[PDB]
Amino acid sequence: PMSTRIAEATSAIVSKVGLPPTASSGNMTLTSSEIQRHITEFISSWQNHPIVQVSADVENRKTAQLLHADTPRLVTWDAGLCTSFKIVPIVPAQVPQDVLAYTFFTSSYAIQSPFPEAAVSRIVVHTRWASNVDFDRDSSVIMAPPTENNIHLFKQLLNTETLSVRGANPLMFRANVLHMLLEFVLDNLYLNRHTGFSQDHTPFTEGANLRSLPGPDAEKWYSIMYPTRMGTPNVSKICNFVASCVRNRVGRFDRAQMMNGAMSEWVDVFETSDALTVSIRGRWMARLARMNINPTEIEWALTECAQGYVTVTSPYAPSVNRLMPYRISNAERQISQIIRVMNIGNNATVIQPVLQDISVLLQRISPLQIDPTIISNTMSTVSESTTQTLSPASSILGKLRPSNSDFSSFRVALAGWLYNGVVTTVIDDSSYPKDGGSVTSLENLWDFFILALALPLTTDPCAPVKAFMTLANMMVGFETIPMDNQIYTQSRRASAFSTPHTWPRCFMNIQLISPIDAPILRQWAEIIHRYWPNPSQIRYGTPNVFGSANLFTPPEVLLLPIDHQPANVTTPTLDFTNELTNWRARVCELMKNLVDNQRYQPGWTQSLVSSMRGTLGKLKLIKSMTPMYLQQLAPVELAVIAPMLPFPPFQVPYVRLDRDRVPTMVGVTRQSRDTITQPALSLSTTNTTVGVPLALDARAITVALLSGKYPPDLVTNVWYADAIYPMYADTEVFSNLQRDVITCEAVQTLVTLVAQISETQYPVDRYLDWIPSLRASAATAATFAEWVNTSMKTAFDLSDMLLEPLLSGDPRMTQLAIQYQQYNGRTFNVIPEMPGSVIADCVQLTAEVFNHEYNLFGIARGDIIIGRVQSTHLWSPLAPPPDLVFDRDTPGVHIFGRDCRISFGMNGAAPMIRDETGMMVPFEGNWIFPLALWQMNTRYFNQQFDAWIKTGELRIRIEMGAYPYMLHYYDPRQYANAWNLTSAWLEEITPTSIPSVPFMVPISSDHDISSAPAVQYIISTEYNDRSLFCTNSSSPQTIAGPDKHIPVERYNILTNPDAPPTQIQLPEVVDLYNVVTRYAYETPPITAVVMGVP
Amino acid sequence: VLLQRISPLQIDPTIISNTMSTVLSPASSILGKLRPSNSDFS
Repeated sequence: PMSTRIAEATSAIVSKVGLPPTASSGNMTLTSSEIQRHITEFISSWQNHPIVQVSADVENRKTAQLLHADTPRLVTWDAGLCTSFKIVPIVPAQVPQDVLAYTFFTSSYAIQSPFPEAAVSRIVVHTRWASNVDFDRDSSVIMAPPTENNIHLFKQLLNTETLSVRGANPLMFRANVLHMLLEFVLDNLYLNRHTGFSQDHTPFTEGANLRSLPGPDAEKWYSIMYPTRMGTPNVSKICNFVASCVRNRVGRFDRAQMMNGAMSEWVDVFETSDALTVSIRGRWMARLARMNINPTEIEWALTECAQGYVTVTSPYAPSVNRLMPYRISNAERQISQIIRVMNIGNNATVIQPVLQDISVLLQRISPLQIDPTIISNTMSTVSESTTQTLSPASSILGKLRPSNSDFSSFRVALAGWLYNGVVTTVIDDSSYPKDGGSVTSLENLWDFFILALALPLTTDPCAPVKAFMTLANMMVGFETIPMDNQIYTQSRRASAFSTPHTWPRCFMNIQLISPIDAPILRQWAEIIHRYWPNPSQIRYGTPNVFGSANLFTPPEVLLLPIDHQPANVTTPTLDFTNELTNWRARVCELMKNLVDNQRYQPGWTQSLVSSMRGTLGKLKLIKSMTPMYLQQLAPVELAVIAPMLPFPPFQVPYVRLDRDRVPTMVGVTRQSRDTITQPALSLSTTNTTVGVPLALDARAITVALLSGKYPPDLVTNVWYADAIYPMYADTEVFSNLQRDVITCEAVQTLVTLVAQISETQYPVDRYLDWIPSLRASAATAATFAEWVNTSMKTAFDLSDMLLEPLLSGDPRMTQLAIQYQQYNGRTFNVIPEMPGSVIADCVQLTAEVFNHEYNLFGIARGDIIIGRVQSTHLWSPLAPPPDLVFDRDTPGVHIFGRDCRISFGMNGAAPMIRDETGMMVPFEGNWIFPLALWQMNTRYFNQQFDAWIKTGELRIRIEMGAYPYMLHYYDPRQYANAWNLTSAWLEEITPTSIPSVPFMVPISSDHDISSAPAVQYIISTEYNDRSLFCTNSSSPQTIAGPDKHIPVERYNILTNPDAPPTQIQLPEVVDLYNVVTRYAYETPPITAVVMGVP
Repeated sequence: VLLQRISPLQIDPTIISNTMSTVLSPASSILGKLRPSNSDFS
């Protein structure tokens, strides 16, 4: 096809290293090879262009992220009831039973119940099971009922080698649980929404205002939301619990009606909820409310940013309580700037598109335009004789045409002022003469003019020495100066003097250059010393709202290589009082004095000297407005553009010829070394240099300086007010700030979570130490960090990359700091302070609550005991009697774990296993085993212990610390044996996985029953029946089996009239019913409130 | 061969390429010299 044909042709036409050369590697017609050689020369000349060498048509994977970063979704609304724990019925209740009537139950009357009536009902975890959000976070935590297994939620992160459907490695339980809690917190990040109310017409409540959930089938939620609304006709447990509550806490009880005929700003409602998620959403709301701004401050920020050229208006009336979360702090801005600088290091192909975009913006906003016809006219009006064999006017006109005809090397040069910390715009090699030079040659003389007039625009800290070295390179043999050493002689290429250490002493101490032997070089040195441009500042930006992400410099301040003198008039016109015109005039005068030298004038003819003098005079008296623009209009445009920009200015101080404050290196850090534990000491040796050199063409810059004029009839304020308005309306400045906030929160939560499984230097409080964990290493930390990053991206829905620059290294011990060092060894550093992080705080809070309510998540703290217990009693295995539990502090108990040997018993002797104390004991008694001991010797232990556990007198307490459990409910009236399950578990134990522990639990029944023998083997040690909610709720009593009424300790604000409504005893128990605030704020776009007055 | 089979250390040259996030420059000459594509580390 045509695409590949074009590609092949282009490759064939176009396509045809640093190492020293080695000896190993008249009548001209027209010929194919003769054409080919010209084609090769042409294509090589094109390829050796500095702009072409770095130009690209499509952006790479990181320039797009740097320029157009995906905006995250901060504000989201939940319209349903906020909770995470639901009540599920495990076993159905016997509604038709012998000793009762079927009319006793309320279930026979189709009466709605806030709690599911059943023989046994437990409580599980289900994030957003009654929620009606608009944007759905893919993160979620779903727990199956404990009768069904849940092992698939604990084998996600690092269980890639289990080779079992129901197995999981115990050592990664902490790593999986931390990720589970992180997913819980990330899912429960929503703002409660006010939806609507309706006063009930029924006498159940005292005319309270109920709340209506959206959706078509909302009939069901009116019973779940208000437990104390149903009738109480029965002595059942549900009605007994309901009748003991307080009647006057249902629905709305506090509103804020700021405006008539408008939605209430916020309301407070009594409804079924979850204390943990209510607290989490309250913290999230507080974090967002700390970030709010109003239209008045938005107007002030926009006006100060625009410098008053374009106006802004804001309304003056009562508000509607809108959300503008855009304001952020300064530490977050500095951290984001550090990360942005870090991800761009020594590339030179990622920062160039930013410079191109800024140059395009400058070209679109600026009133100056480049017009090279002024030079053509002023050189056509030159007086010279025809008989001469070379003409300075034609020579300079031919030389002053840029290669590849591009003039984009001047706006980019201006845009490079904003970034001198990372980009050092230098003059390309091809601009310098091919081999030194010679003042006897007019073409080289013009090249020197171009180079000397174009050098001051660059940001290279070595242009002052490079210009002098260019002139010295030209004037060799004709005129000599003392150099430093034998390597950097007077003949060394001027482009090779880019290091401050290479500055010759004759350039500093001009007394070395003898005036009677090198007057021209002496004069050039004095001119460079006295007339180089002076730096200044512009004071851009608005720190009130946008912050100030400008480090190494005081806030709201931008530096400029050339000085700024503002203009007191709005109708400018040509004048020559400024550094650029002075520089041009002094260069022309120096050339004239060089021509008038008594050692040089006799070499030239009479007419050519006059022609050169006239050309120099016209060049010095040319009418160019570029110096005036650069002096007094360019800083204004730069300060206008700088604030709203996808990459804020990153600058280092400028120094004029003083090579004692020249910044040699600048570097960032991400990690710390060894035991240093202190950035102020780490940063000196744990940093990587950041920066690139960029090449430009001097001819284009010289043309731009020499030729540029304003429109014939312009007024500056009107022109800028026309050109600036469209830009200000776009307002993408606001979006970035949000991404910076989430980036800072992400890095802080990353370090906080890594501190849980690894050893770090930050002070971190840990709660999950009782859950077993492995010896974490760099690979484990990296994998955990990658999982955290993936979760925190799939939440907030970001397709770009975040925390990759920090995770490229070792994520165990991280830090953010920066450093730049002067030539004289002085070092300045910036170590931003770590701000707060609501996400990390909520994760820590969730871990704290999990420490007390692990049973809610299916984890059972403790360890199991294996031993035959044959009895007809009805106690539950998760609440065993104390007389069966033994531990290390019990007399007559053998403890194993260090080393194990089995001595087979011959001639009827009994086999013995060596206790770690040294003694050996038979296969009977009370033992203690670490889990790893059985895991490492599964097959050997099962063969020699099951035959004694099942029937003998062997009891083993396997120490775990944490384990998931699975429940089996049997019928007390009939026989039941658990040996099959208790042996399947032991068989399926593997050196790298253990299946869920099975627990055989009876079923409670109100009517008395006849019991049957029950044999069970595995029991727990400490209490684990916390997920149990109620037994025989529909029935009014429970006689046989484990029982408990509805937990009073949960519904505190109903069973305790004295307690205030807004109390949470959260770190121990969960209220499951508490007051929750419903907001009705609205979030409009900026331009819908803040206008611009075109 | 036996030591390679036993040793838990596995070698992937992608670490160097990821660390030197490039898109002659010194950051590219070194990456072209260490040749992070050959998997023969005998």
